[PDB]
Amino acid sequence: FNSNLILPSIDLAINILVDNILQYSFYKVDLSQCFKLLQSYDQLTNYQYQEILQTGEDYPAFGPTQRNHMVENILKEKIIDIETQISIIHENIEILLLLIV
Amino acid sequence: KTLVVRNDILMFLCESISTASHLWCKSCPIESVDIEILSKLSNLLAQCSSNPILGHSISYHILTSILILVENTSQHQYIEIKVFNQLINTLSLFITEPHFQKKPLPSICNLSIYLLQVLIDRLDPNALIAAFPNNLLENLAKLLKNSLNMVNGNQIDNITASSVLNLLISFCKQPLVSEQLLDNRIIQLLSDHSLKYLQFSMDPYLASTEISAATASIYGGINYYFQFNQKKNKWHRVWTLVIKFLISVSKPLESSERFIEQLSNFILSHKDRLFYYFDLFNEFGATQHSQYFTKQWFQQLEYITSLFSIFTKYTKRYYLSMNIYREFLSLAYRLLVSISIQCSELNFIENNFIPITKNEKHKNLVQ
Amino acid sequence: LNDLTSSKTPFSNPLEPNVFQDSKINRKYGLDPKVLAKNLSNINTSSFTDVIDGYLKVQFENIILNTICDIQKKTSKEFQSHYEQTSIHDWN
Amino acid sequence: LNDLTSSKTPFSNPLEPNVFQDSKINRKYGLDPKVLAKNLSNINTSSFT
Repeated sequence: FNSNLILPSIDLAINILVDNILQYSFYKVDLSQCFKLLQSYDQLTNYQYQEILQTGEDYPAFGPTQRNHMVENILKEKIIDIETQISIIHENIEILLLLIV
Repeated sequence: KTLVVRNDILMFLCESISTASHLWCKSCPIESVDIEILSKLSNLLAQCSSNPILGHSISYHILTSILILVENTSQHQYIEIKVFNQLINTLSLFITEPHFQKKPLPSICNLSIYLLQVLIDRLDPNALIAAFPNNLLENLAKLLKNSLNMVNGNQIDNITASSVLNLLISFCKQPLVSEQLLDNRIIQLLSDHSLKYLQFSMDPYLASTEISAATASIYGGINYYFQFNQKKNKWHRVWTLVIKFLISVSKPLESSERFIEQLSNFILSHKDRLFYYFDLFNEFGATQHSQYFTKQWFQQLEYITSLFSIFTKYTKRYYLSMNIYREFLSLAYRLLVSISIQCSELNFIENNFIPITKNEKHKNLVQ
Repeated sequence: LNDLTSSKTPFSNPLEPNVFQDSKINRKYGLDPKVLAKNLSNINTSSFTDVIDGYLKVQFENIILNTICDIQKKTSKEFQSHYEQTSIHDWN
Repeated sequence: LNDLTSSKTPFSNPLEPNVFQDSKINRKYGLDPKVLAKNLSNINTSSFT
């Protein structure tokens, strides 16, 4: 990154740092939603069960014990997906601070 | 020689003798105490002091039974010298020889000190001199240095130092014992800045924040599980007793240059601690919150100004050449100005002075 | 509920406190950090105060403690009369 | 004048700040300490060319 505030200039590293700080704040609220869903899965609305399972006009057919097991494992996967992206984006923030300095 | 089982049975009996002795004195006004009961208990105490297999709790109940009989004598009953000198030796043993290890129960040494003080505060003045154990002042001075260094913990030694200083204040009723207080160096000992209780004896109270800081900085281990009411300082009472001791010792010793010397040396070491009680009258002149000036603090000034009124009776020219005589003149003028203000403001004396504790309130209610 | 509701508020970056919205909210509901925290400073830990065999023990301890308290009243009159008597004789 | 008036105000200890006094004074003279704060937070170095 060049000096200015051809190569790109250091405005690029600062804007990428801000967007990664914002995404790191979002995924930590979103993880704080996925762990709340996993702590109340037998007490979610039928609309939240449609919001997670999305199984078309088949959605009526599935029994409660079936839906609850399917949502409990979809929430395990999506917590692991999110905790992985939270690592990668924290490390982007440390790399960008190091590059700017 | 053969059964420990006799100890706890004798303890359950001394518990019962103690219970019955109290219930007798609290029920019959004693025109004359039973000298055979006092003799039987004096021998049983002397036997318990000869035999370290007998549990200290037995001796504590016998001492309690004797104390409850002794101050309930009428003020015209003198005790028989044969029973008194038997008691004074056994009471000296519980003061000279504390460490037979397990530590002793410090309540026994203190209870023996109170029974000894009560016996002094009942005698022919001329009889105490004919019953005095020579080693008693030397080992009371060791017990005082050890308790003013807190060697058994901040609440135990505070009671020990308090009790020894009251016993010493009752000994100051006698000239020849007060002469012995100078050569047992008990003023030179009270001039000593190595005595840990000095750190804990500036203020009449303790703050909320001191009590965690001054325990966490000491107890780094040994994991035993277990309107504002300001915790009036227990070591300030020891400072009040030290200043009262000097005001008793001065009276038989109006000719003693060793008293004038050791008093000058105490006034030299404790100078600015003795001045703090006067220069606080500058600090309240602007922004200090209206603290409830206690009768105990005005009595500390009654005592310290009397100590200066005593010192100004004896000072040879060499002391008048010290800045301390310019400083005492300054303190006397500061305090006379601030008192001339407060004695015009009679309203300051009628709003700000509250009798605080359950015992201060009780003394007003009794009188 | 503090942990839970904090995990529901989208608070801005603490470098970007939305003073336009805060000055709406702290006049709408009447909330005031410069009055609320100003009461709270004046409410500290020192604003608050505390107020068979065990019976035979507590009675025995009371017997000793009152006896020692009354000896400490006796010597407390004796010293004082003797002090004020000497304090008079000195000027005579 | 900030130095010469701040040295004339007997400000309380900032750990004992008297609630009722500013609650009178600010509503008397109009010194709303959220309005005055917003009207200052939206003035910065980047407000002047």
